Amino acid sequence: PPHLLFTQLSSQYGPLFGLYAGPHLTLVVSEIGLVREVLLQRGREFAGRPKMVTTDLLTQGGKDIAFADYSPLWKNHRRLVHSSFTGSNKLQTIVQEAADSLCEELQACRGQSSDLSVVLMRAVTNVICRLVFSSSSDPELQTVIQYNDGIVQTIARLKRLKECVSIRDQLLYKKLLEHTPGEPRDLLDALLIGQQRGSGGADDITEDHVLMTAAEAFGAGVETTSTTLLWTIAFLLHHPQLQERVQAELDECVGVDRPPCLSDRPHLPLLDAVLCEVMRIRPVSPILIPHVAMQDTSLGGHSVPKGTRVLVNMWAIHHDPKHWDQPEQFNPERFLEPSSFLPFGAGPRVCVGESLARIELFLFVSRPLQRFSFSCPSEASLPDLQGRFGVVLQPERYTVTVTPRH
Ligand code: HEM
Ligand SMILES: C[C@]12CC[C@H](O)CC1=CC[C@@H]1[C@@H]2CC[C@]2(C)C(c3cccnc3)=CC[C@@H]12
Ligand SMILES: [Hg+2]
Ligand SMILES: [Hg+2]
Ligand SMILES: [Hg+2]
Repeated sequence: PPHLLFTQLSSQYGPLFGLYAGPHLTLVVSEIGLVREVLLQRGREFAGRPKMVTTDLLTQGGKDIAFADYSPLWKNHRRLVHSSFTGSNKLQTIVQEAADSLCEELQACRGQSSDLSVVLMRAVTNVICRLVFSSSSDPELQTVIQYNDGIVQTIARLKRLKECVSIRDQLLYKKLLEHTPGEPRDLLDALLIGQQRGSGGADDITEDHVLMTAAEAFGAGVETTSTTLLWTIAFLLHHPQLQERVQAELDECVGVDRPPCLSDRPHLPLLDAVLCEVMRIRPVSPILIPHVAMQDTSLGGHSVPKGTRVLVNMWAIHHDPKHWDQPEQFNPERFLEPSSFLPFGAGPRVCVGESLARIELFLFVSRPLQRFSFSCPSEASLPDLQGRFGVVLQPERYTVTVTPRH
């Protein structure tokens, strides 16, 4: 796989490669210094994204955030979303009530070598359809899960894809249509408020961008977080001792009861370190979304023509033995104290869900670990740590035994 291939080649040929496709050049960047040039130092010049056709379909031809070109239209559009992610004092609430749902379904499978994934998909999807449309067991969804899995699978291996996006677009359009500038209840509310306001176009966002942003916040919110929960628990199975310590940390500073609040984070540094280790050892995107050069620029000491694509090899920088000790190995300790670590990227294209992901990961990893304990079953393996990329780096299915405290 690309991220392993260019990681291996970096030791002996440079940390910087070039590939040619048509008449457009692609640089691969696999050294911390050079990625900070791309993402920080000269962040703005590399802030373009490419116009593929699969992404077009996904986002109605660059009407989202992640696959849209940097532009005044994009900067105001991002501002709106950012504001918005920020209150959400909210959740907490939203998260904790889904964590209770999740957590109360897990005990219903006590001593069951369940296969936790359907359960986590439903949990995170609740948090998200909720935080975006205030939507809610059930369901139409299968439908959501059904259309999400259809899109992911189509891309994993169209034709089949359009129809799947079309399902999502109509469904979302209905909730967009149905959707108080004082006290917003939804991320979609916030987006319509800001769209309302702007006299733009030309530069203010059409509402389509709302539909697309709402559609993207799903994809991103569910697929990144699901995976990070699946990875987290996978690792805590190969390392039971560490599972105990985090539980011991949780015991000592939160009760055996108090739903861990967001105000407990400074007091729970080993847990935060575990989330940061999970982020490090399995990048959700071992290669970022291509950054495109918005003008003639440079990198290393070399001119980079405008239109050049730049793949950031985040696996390489997070596994670089020059900046990490035994990066293959799993130590949240390596973060125990208070160069190369950018789990959400950096600069103008940094993750927009970073605030949310930190908060959302904390609140129901603390809680599953507060009420439950996760073990490799007797007649199963340990989970396979290699994992598979598309559309994020996720682990293969694994089976896990849950048992509560008492
Ligand atoms: C859970 C762990 C997550 C990690 C580690 C992560 C990491 C990243 C990274 C590395 C980037 C790209 C940086 C770049 O291209 O320059 C990114 C982009 C993005 N992430 Fe995340 N992300 C996570 C979760 C989420 C969530 C939950 C959302 C929900 C909305 C989200 C939305 C986005 C979006 C919209 C972008 C595109 C940013 C842009 O083009 O400016 N991410 N993320
Ligand atoms: C393809 C998918 C997931 C499947 C959806 O059906 C369509 C979709 C829309 C936006 C994509 C998302 C997966 C993760 C993506 C690719 C990304 C992301 C990836 C990792 C971390 N943060 C953000 C932001 C846009 C996100
Ligand atoms: Hg489908
Ligand atoms: Hg505490
Ligand atoms: Hg096992």
